Amino acid sequence: RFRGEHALRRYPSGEERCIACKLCEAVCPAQAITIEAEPRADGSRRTTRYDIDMTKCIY
Amino acid sequence: SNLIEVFVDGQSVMVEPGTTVLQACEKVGMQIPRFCYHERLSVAGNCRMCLVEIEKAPKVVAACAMPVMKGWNILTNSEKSKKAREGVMEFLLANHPLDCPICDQGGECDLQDQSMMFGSDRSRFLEGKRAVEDKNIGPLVKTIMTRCIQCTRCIRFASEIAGVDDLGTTGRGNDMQVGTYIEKMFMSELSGNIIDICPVGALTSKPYAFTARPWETRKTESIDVMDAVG
Amino acid sequence: GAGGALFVHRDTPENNPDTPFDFTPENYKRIEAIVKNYPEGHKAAAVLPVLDLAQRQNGWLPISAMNKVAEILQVPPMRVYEVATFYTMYNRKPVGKYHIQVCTTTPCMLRNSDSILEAIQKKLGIKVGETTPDKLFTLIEVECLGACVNAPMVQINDNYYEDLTPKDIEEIIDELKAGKIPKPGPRSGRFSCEPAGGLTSLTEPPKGPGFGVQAGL
Amino acid sequence: FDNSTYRNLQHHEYSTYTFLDLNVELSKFRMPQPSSGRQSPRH
Amino acid sequence: APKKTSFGSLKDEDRIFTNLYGRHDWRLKGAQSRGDWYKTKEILLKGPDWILGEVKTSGLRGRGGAGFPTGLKWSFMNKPSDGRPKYLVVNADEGEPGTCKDREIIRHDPHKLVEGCLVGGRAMGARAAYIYIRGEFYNEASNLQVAIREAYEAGLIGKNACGSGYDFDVFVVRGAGAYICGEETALIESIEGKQGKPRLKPPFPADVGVFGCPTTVANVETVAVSPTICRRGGAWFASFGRERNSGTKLFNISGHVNHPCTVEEEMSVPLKELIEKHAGGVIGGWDNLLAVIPGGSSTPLIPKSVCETVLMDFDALVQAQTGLGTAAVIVMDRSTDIVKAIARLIEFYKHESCGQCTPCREGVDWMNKVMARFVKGDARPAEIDSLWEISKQIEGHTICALGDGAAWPVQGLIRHFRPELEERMQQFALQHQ
Ligand SMILES: NC(=O)C1=CN([C@@H]2O[C@H](COP(=O)(O)OP(=O)(O)OC[C@H]3O[C@@H](n4cnc5c(N)ncnc54)[C@H](O)[C@@H]3O)[C@@H](O)[C@H]2O)C=CC1
Ligand SMILES: Cc1cc2nc3c(=O)[nH]c(=O)nc-3n(C[C@H](O)[C@H](O)[C@H](O)COP(=O)(O)O)c2cc1C
Ligand code: SF4
Ligand code: SF4
Ligand code: SF4
Ligand code: SF4
Ligand code: FES
Ligand code: FES
Ligand SMILES: [Mg+2]
Repeated sequence: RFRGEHALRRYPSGEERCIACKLCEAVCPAQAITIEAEPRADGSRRTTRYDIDMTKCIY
Repeated sequence: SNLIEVFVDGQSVMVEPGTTVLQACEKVGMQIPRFCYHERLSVAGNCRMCLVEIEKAPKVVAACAMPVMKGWNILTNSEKSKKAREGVMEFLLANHPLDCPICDQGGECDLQDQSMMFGSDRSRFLEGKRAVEDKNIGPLVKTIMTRCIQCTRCIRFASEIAGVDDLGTTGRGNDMQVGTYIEKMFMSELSGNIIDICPVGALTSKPYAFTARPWETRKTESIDVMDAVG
Repeated sequence: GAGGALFVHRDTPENNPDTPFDFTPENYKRIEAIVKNYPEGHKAAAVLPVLDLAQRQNGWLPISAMNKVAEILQVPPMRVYEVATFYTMYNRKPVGKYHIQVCTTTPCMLRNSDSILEAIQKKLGIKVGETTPDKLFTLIEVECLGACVNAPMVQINDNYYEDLTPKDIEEIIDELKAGKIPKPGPRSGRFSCEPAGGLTSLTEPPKGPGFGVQAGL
Repeated sequence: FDNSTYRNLQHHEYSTYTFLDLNVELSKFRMPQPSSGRQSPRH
Repeated sequence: APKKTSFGSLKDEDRIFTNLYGRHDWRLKGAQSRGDWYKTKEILLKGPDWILGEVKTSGLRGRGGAGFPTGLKWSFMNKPSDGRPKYLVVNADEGEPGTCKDREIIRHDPHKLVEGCLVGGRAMGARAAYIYIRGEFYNEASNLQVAIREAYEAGLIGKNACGSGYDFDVFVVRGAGAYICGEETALIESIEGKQGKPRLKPPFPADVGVFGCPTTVANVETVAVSPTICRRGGAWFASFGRERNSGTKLFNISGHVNHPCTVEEEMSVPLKELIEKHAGGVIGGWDNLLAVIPGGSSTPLIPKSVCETVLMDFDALVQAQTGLGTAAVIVMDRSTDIVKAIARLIEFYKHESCGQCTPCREGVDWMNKVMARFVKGDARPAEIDSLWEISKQIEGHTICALGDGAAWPVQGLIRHFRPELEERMQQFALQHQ
């Protein structure tokens, strides 16, 4: 359960898991996450910006 | 003059004849849950989310389509009204897809908010859900029909406000679907309003897709300059 | 269970807006008579009979027939599409020369309608959604036909064949595909909704006009 | 008098257009229809 | 000996539909031979108030299945005209499983229905009559058209019907395979060229009906008895049956009986007597009886323990928690899979829902899936209470009464055969680990 450095994960096929719902951005108590998104070239819902300020994060 | 007296939770209200139960309730600041009723569109009565209990009446009435009668005592927060709301919300959510994180309506959804405010907090639906195929009605309005709750708001707007009779329903019961039955773009100078009137993510803006969430946006009120209507 | 028929139309070489369809002059006169049965401000009321007439003349309903009806009655085509998809007696696909419909509802089901269904399936070699490769027989399951008393009952081309046993429907199919017209009704020497034997009522002769007319009239 | 035979045998000679032929025949016995004052609700 | 307490045997002279089995010519000549279209002019010249009074004092209740008092309903349409025409709409959809009475009425003596249309229109001050016949009843509709043509040529209807100086037309409209179109408002919508979707009440059809005009929807059996009631009077009809259950009735007995048939009998006849007299008794003896559906698929089923003394009227069957409905008897013996029959009925209702309102459109399909799983036995016993609650939610929350007709059969099944469902789930669990 230890909480360390952040990472973004993939499905077994290699496709990203993140779908730009921005729930993490909404809930973050330090406002450390910044997200931008748009439809990908194949129509998928994906991010174009996913930034975490680690000097703002309270982990 | 011709005003009659009705009671909303024991409070006397004087209203004009032909006033519906929903309007009498909002005369005192109580907003009844709704999905198919729009105040600028014809009354439909199909969703059944507006059902309320009238005192000394065994059957609940549809507040959106029932005219108030003299001496009536609406009970907007009784056990029967709450149970009717919970049952209707359960039926609405039974076949709804788990699409909220990928849905553009998320965060400003009437289905979500009214489930939070008037429905239950869990499911007892143990079957598989339905899935309908998508429709193409032009480059402006994105269509994801599986999310449709069959409100029929878009059909009424198209017929009455836009004057275009291209929208309707095909099939019956569970299989009933909203569309054009053929490949035909619903193109109108007012077509983009069906996105606003649709309470769910079934009809959404295609240029806006996936770009923002409602809690993020800052709202500025201004005037349109694209014509002289203002 | 599931329907099996889609309610979205996709254009096909055999079914497109430019598919040829037009009423015959006799059918145009019949349409005039149908329309003249309603108040002058409401001609959309004739949508159902005119659509049925188009089906009777053509056999089924291509999208061109729906557009033709909408143009004839000055109704938006979407309303005609709605009506055509809502009512199950409308064939939006071609069917066989004889449309065999068997009731599978509980009253019919209780009196062995599965025997009739399996007899038809074995005699024709098709299931409850398919069509004979000769393109003259089609088999489907319908709900309740309103003739529950005679069970199992099968309706073919708007005719009722009642009190069926597997042999009865088998010979009906044989003489239908032999170019003959089977006698509609029951096949148990009953020819009505009467009891199968005895005539437990209405045995005395019916009486005349003024049998029990009240006084002062 | 007798209850021997069945009297509904005629419907055996009914074709596809019999109903509409009867409607056409009866069209000359009706009364003038009322009018809503329009040609359609969209007029 | 006034106030009869034992009913169930009326002879032929007191029967209305004397040509029920079609043994006499149905052509106008047979109807006149049997007393049809007799002294209709004098009745028409008695005024609408007299006819409404006869129908009221006769205590006749709607034969469609709701048992609404016909006199009050027909007097609802007795207002002064305001410019709009007035119409009478005769219901002939007949979509209830187990029901075949209207078919026989239309095919075997349609002149009764035509004259009932005339007298009802006169009573209701209706300009014309629309008969909405089931589309599958092609031959019946053709016979009705032949009778209508004969009446038109004989001057019985049309311009100056009989000698009353009253103008009245009859029109026959055919549906296209939709059970929901039997509901009065859905029927009106289907007549006007729309989908057969019921509309909300109020307004009632007496104020805003077909074409937005005042109209009354009445079952064909209800309409076809009004002329004879006028001729023989309200009292003769009100003598049969119990109080508030007056008159006679057509009964359809189908299912597991030796000789299924349709007969005319006095109302309050006991179910056992009717079954063993007109239907030849239950197949394999009365001790082989499992359950009986008294009034069509929309009425809850009752076990054999109740069919020993129950009467066939509205009030007694309501006290038995099962309703009278359309008086369509479906008999199921001890060899019947009772879960399968109710599941098939729920599948029928799922295929017949119009989809308009949320509770029916979603919950009936949900109940269909649950019952399909119940038939095999995959579920758990808590799902029985879950299904009860689902049916409760659907009932009373829908636009029309089809939600009621879907919810009630499963409620009756759960009420009277819960051990069967429980033991079926037990068997499935022990078979599939
Ligand atoms: N004949 C058949 O094959 C079928 C019969 N049914 C039966 O239909 C029954 C339910 O029918 P509903 O019409 O929905 O019940 P309902 O009670 O709402 O209506 C019955 C009649 O009474 C009239 N009525 C009722 N209240 C009125 C009022 N306050 N003012 C004026 N008129 C009023 C209605 O206009 C209607 O014509 C069911 O119990 C079922 O048994 C159902 C399906 C098929
Ligand atoms: C789903 C549904 C289907 C119905 N189908 C019929 C029908 O086929 N024939 C009929 O006479 N009534 C049918 N009814 C009941 C009608 O409301 C009834 O005909 C109407 O109230 C006439 O009233 P009456 O019984 O006084 O004649 C149906 C009701 C419902 C809810
Ligand atoms: S936006 Fe955040 S919460 Fe949403 S899917 Fe991506 S990482 Fe998860
Ligand atoms: S429309 Fe449906 S999927 Fe989208 S946010 Fe609302 S409830 Fe969730
Ligand atoms: S698309 Fe939207 S407005 Fe139209 S029926 Fe569906 S939920 Fe209602
Ligand atoms: S209860 Fe069913 S049939 Fe009746 S209006 Fe609602 S969805 Fe349609
Ligand atoms: S808001 Fe009244 S039924 Fe939908
Ligand atoms: S159950 Fe077969 S006709 Fe009704
Ligand atoms: Mg929307």
